[PDB]
Amino acid sequence: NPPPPETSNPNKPKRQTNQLQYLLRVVLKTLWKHQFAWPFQQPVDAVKLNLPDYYKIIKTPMDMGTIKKRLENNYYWNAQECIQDFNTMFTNCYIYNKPGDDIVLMAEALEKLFLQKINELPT
Ligand SMILES: COc1ccc2c3c1Oc1ccc(OCc4ccccn4)cc1C=C3N(C)C2=O
Repeated sequence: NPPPPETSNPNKPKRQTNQLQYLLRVVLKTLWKHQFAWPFQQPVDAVKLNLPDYYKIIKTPMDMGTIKKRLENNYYWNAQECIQDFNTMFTNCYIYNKPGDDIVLMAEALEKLFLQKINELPT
């Protein structure tokens, strides 16, 4: 396994916005409870999961556990930066797998819910 993505970075400027607070309190914490959230709650453990090719294919890994800790640490400058991490997590799943795979069906459902929730953000 590679090191998991950073959740803090002292030379990166931090910020807290109403939209970033909403991304943690509403968007992430609601998605987290979905029946299909479990594969996305932690970095992929390629040793545990017997996926020795995972990080040969996926070069920008991302997961909701990382995103959660980034939000908690005020790691992001703005909501768009956090949204990009969700999108990277979903696209990684489509890249590493195949259409119709169980894990892909899960990501597709979570992505739809994610889009529903970010359609309207606080001002
Ligand atoms: C062949 O299996 C796959 C195949 C592809 C993918 C994955 C697979 O498997 C997982 C198994 C477990 C797991 O986590 C187990 C767990 C997590 C939380 C609570 C309880 N149990 C996460 C994943 C995440 C995956 N992602 C992102 C994939 O693209």
